[PDB]
Amino acid sequence: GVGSSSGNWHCDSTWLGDRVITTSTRTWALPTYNNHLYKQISNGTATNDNTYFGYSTPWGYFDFNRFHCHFSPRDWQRLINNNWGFRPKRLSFKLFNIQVKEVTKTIANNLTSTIQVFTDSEYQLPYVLGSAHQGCLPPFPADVFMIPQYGYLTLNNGSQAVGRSSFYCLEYFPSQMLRTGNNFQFTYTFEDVPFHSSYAHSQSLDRLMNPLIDQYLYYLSRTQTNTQTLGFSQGGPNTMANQAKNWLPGPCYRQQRVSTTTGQNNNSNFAWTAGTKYHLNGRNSLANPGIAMATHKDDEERFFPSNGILIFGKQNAARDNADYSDVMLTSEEEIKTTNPVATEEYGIVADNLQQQNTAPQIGTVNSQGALPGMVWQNRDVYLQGPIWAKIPHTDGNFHPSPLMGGFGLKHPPPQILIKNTPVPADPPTTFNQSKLNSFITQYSTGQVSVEIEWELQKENSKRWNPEIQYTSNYYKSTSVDFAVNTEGVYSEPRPIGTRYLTRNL
Amino acid sequence: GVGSSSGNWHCDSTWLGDRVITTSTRTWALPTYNNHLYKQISNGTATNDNTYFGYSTPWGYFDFNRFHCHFSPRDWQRLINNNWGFRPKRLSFKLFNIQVKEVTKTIANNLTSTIQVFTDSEYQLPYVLGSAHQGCLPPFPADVFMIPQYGYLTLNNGSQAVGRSSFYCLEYFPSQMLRTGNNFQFTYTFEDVPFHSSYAHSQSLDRLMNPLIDQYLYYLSRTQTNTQTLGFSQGGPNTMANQAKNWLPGPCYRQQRVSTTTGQNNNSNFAWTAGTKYHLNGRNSLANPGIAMATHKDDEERFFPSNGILIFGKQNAARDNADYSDVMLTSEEEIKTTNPVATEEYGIVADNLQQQNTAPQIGTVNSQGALPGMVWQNRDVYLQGPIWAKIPHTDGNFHPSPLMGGFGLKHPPPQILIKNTPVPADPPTTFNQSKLNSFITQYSTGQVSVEIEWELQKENSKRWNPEIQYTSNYYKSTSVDFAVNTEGVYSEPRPIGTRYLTRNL
Amino acid sequence: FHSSYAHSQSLDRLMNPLIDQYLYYLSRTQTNTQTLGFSQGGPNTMANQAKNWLPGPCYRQQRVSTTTGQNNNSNFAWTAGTKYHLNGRNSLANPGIAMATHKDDEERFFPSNGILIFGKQNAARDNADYSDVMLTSEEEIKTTNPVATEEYGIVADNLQQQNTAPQIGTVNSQGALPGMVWQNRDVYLQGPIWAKIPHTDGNFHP
Amino acid sequence: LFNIQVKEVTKTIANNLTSTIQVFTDSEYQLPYVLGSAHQGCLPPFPADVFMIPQYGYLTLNNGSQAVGRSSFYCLEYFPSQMLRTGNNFQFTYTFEDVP
Repeated sequence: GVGSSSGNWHCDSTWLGDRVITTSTRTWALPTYNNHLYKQISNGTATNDNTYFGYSTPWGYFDFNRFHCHFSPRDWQRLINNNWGFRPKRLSFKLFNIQVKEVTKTIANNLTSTIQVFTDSEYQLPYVLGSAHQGCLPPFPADVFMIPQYGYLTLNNGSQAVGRSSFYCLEYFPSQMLRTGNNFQFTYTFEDVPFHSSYAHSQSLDRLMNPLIDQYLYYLSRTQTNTQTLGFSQGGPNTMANQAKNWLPGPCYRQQRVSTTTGQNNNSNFAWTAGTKYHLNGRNSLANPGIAMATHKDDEERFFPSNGILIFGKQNAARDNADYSDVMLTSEEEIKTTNPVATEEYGIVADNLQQQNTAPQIGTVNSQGALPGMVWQNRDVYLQGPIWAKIPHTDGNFHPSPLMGGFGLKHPPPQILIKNTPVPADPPTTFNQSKLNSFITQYSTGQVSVEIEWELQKENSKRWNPEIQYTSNYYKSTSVDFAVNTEGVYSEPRPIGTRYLTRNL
Repeated sequence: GVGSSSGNWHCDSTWLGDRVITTSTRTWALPTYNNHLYKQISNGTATNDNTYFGYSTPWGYFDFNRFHCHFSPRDWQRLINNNWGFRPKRLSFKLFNIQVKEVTKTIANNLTSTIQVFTDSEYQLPYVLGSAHQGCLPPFPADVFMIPQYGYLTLNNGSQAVGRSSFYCLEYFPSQMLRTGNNFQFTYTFEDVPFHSSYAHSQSLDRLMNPLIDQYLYYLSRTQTNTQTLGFSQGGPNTMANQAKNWLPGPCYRQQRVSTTTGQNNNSNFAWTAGTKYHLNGRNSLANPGIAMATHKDDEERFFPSNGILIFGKQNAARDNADYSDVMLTSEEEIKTTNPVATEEYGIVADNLQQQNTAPQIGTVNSQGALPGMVWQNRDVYLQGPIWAKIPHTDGNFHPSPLMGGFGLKHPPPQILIKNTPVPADPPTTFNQSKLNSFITQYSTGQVSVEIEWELQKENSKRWNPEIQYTSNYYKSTSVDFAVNTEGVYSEPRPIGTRYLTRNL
Repeated sequence: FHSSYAHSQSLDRLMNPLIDQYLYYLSRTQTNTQTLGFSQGGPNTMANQAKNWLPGPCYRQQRVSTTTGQNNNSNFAWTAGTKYHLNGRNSLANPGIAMATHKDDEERFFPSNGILIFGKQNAARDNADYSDVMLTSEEEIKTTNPVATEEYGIVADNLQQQNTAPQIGTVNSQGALPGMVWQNRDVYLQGPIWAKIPHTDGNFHP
Repeated sequence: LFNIQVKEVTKTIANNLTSTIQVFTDSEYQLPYVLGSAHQGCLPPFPADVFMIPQYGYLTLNNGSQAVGRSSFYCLEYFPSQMLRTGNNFQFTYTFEDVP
C-alpha cells in the first residue's frame, strides 16, 4: 500500500553465546545512472598499465562489504577484545519503504513508478564487490548514502575490446519490480569459511623451543680451527639461532621500505618506480597490499611497505595526494611472529659451491614462494576494511584468502543490483521506431536492512597477565572518538584492527 | 493497487532438453494516436501500383514478430550452432506496471485513467503482423520502445473504396480496461508447424549418387557418328551430369542479378524497371523477396537478386536511399544444393521438334512452377528477421511458408491491440450533441513480457570433420559486436542466419 | 573438471571502473623535497588499486619468435632452455607450469620449451621445420597466469634511504604465494588425457 | 547375411577361419544415401548368379575439384558394426512407411 510502511528500522547487535547478530538499516538514494543507457567505457594509451575496456550500466548496486557497515565501534571493541576469531554465517537483506520521486525545481512522488531489484545469485555477472570500492553502507546509521553505479570490465587490448570480451545486459536478468508499497528481501548463507585470526601470537616462530634444555641434534658450528675442520655443537639456550626447527616463516614478496619521517626517505618519486608489482599480460600492477607480511620489525613503527599495507583516509581526506596526516596507515606488526617483515628479505641461501679455492657465496632471498613447513598469518581485518572477496573461479589457487584481508568465498554474498525503471516522457503522436530518449527525471529513495549472523571463537587462554585490549583514550578531548563533531560529521579517527588477544603458536 | 507492482521483469532464456524458453520484458510507451479518431487514409494516382484505401485507427498494437525480440545474440548462437531445427510451441504475453500520464510542460500521473487491451483471438481484424513492420520489441532489453499505430488496408480502386471495402471499429471488440494497478495477460499455443531447417545440406541434389559405380540405366550419348546414329552410354562417375536422377531442384522465379561492385552493374536505374514482379488486379508489386532461391552460385558472393533477398539496415541507416555500406544483405547460398540460383535460369527445355531439316531448338526456363519430384528449402530465418506470418485464408495455397522466412500459421499469435482510453476535457455546461473533441493529453507506459517456448531438433550427425559454427571474431575491435557503443546505442553488426550445421540430402 | 573456458575478465581488472576505492596508496614520495602523498585508486589509476589476488606462479622461459630473423643467431634451444635440476641431471621444464604463451599482439612469440608442440602428418622425427609442427598457444590464460616469457613482477632489492636510491629486483621465478590464482594448461584433441600423480609425500596442485 | 566365408589369398586361396567381416545398417540415415541412383551392383536377377558387392562411396559439396567448409567427411568405422566370423550371421527387419 501507498500509505503503509513496508518495513521497520532495524539497527542492532545481539550477542548470544558464540553468535553475534548485527543488523543495520540505512536510508539510500538511487539516481538514474547513465540516462538509463549502457555505455561502453575505455581507456587507451594514460599508460598501458591503466588501460581498460568495460561497460557502464544504468544499474546501481548495494554494497555492505565493510565491517563498519555492520559493527558499531563499541561492537567491534566487544568482538576484538574477547574473541580469538569470528566468521560470517548467514545474512538477510531487505529493501523497503521505497519512494520513487519525480523532479521537474519541484520534487513530487511518482506513486506508480517502479524500481528493479535482483540478486546475481548464480554469479553470472562480473563481481565488482571485493575491490574495496566506495559506496558501501555508511558506518554511521543516521547517514544517508548514494547507491554506487554498477560497471564492469572485460578483456581489453589497449582501449579496444577483443573477441572474448563479454557484454552483459542486466535487464537480461529476472528482476523484481517494486512500487512504493513493495519490499524486497533475500537470505544468504555463507559457506564454511575459516575463522579470521582475531589474535596475535604471543610466541615467535623461531622461539618455540624450551629455553632451558639443549637439543640432542647437532649443527655445524665451525669449519675452521688456522686450517679446515668440522666442529659440531648442540643447539641450546644460547645458540638459539642455530637450533634445529620444524617450521619456516610464511612467504615473502619484498616491498620497498618507506619512512613516515620523510627526511629519512630517498629524495625521489619512487612510489611507482620502486613499487612492488606483478606483471600480467604486459601490464604492471602494484602488488597492493600484496601478501600478508609484517609491516615492520621491532622498534620500526615509522617504516611501512610502500604498497604493502591498507591505508584508510581520515574524514574529508583528499581523493588525490592526501598528506600523511590525512590518512590512516594500518600495521600488520602482530604477524612478525610468523610472517617475514614486508620490507626485509626472507632469508639467505647459498649461491655457489664452496671449495678450498672458492669462498662460499650467499644469495639474498627477496621473494620466496611456498615452502613445506612454512606457516603464516593472514592480513588483519579492520572495522573500516573489507569483509569478503569472491575467490576467482580458476583451476588453481593457493591459500585463497583475499589479500586486502577478509574471507575468501567461492560463492560470496550475491551482488544486489537496483535500478529506477525508466519512465518515458510523452512520446510523439506519430510512430517512431527509434528508441525513446526522453525520460521523466526520476530518483528513488528507501531503506536497506542487512542482518549478518557471525559465529565467534571464544578465547580459551591460560595466560596469567592481562591481555592487550582496544580501549578508548581516557584523557579529555575536544570530541568523542567515533562520534559526530559539532557539524554532524561522523568520523573514524583510527583504523581499529582485530588482533589484541594472544595465542601461543 | 496504485502502490503495488503488477508484475516483475522477466528477461531470460532457459535451455532444458529439447526446449528453450525465451522470455523478454520491455518498457513501452503508448501515445494517443489519431487524437482518438479513426481516419480514412488513401493514396491515388503516386503510381497505380502504390494506391491504397484503408483506415488509421487510434489503437496501438504489440509486435514481437522478430527473433531478436526473444533471442539474445548469444542465445541465437546457442540455437543455430547446435540444433538442426526449431519451432515455436506456446507463448505467454503480459502487460503490467501500467502508468497513464497526463501532460499539460508538466507530466503527472492520471491514476484513474485506463488503457484498453484486447487480443484479436478470432482473427476478425485485418492481420498486419507478418509484414516485416517496424515497432517490434527492441532487440536490446534496456531499450524503451514506442508502440506502433494500428492501421489496415481494405479493397481500393485507386484512392476510392469499393462496396466490398470493410471498415473495422476496434472499439466494437470486448477490451479489458486497465488502470495503473491492473495487468493483462494471455497465453497462446502455436499450431503444429514444421521445424525450420536450421541446417545447410552437405550434399547437392545433382550429386546424390555413388561416385564409384556406373548406372545400369543408359542415356542417349550421341546422335551423330558424319551421319545420324543413336549411341547410348551408361551414366557413371565421369558423366555425372548425364546420370538418371530422381529429383529436380525447387521452383524458380528468376530475378535480375545485381553486383555489390557497382562498376559491374548496368549504368541505368533498373531497380524497379528490371525488378522481378507479380501482377495482381492491374497492380505491379515486387516479388520481394520472392520464392526461396539461392542468392548466388559458387564464388559469386558479390551478386544478389535485385529484390530476392532480405536486406536489413545497420543502426542509423537512412530510411530512403541508404548506401550499400549502411545495409546488411542476407545470403541464401546455403540452399544452392537444392534450390536454383535466384539470378539464373531453372533449366533448358526443347522449343521445337527436331527433324533432318530442322535443328533442335532449346528454350531457357526463367520461371518454373512446381514439378513432381521437385525438392527445395525455405528461406532462412534471421535473428533480425520475422518469426511467423499468417497464412491467408484462401481456398488453396502451395507450400504456405512465408516468403520473407519463418513459420506460416493458419492461426498465428493474435494481434494485441492497445489504446489509451480517451479522457474528455471539461465539457460545456450546456448540452451539445456533437462528439467531444477536447481531450486531456495523455500517454501510457508500462512493461510488456512475452515468453515463447521453442521446441528444438537436436542434430544427430555422424559427420567426422568439424562443422561450420557461427562465432564472434577473435581479433580486437573498437567495440564488442552485438553490444552498445560509447553512446549507449545497441547495434546488430550483421544478420545472423540460422544454417550452420549440415545434413545429408 | 577441466576448465574448458577462457576468462572474459583479467585478474587486474576485476574492479568497478566507475567507483573509486576507499583505500589509499602511496602516490608520491617527492613534492623538490621528500613528502608522502596518498591517493585513492580509481578508474584512471587502475594499476595502483588495492587488489585481492595475484597471478599464478611463474618459471620464466626464453622467448622464441616464429619469425626466425627476430631470434638470436645462435643455437640456444638447450643452452637457454628453461630447466630443472634433479640428481645432477638437467631436464627441460617442458612444457613446465601453465603460463600464457604470449601477451597481446605477440602471437609469433612462444616459450622455448613452454608449449605443447604437435607434429603435422608425416613430420620428421628429428629437426622438423616450423611448417611441419603445430604450436599450441595458452594465450587464453593471460587473464590469470603470467606470460611464460615475461617476469612475474618486481620486488624491492634493498632498503631505500635518503642516501641510497631504491633498487628493484625482477622476479623471473615465483613459487606459490597466498592469494595467487591460476589456470591449468589447456587440453587438446591430440593431447594427453591423464597422468599418474607420482606417489610422494607431498605435491602442489597435482 | 549368412554362410560367411573369409578367404586368404597368397596363387593359393585358403580359409581364414578367424577373420571377420563388419556389417551395419545405416538405420538412422546418417550416411549419404547412395541407393536410389540406379547404380549397378544390385542382386542379380538370376538366383544362380554370383555377384560382386559394389564399393560404397559418396559425394559431398564441391567447388570444382575442391571441397568447401560445408563438405562432410564420414568414417564408416565411426558406426557400430556387427563383426562376423564364418559361423556368424547378420539379419535385420525393416517396415516400409505407408506409401501409395
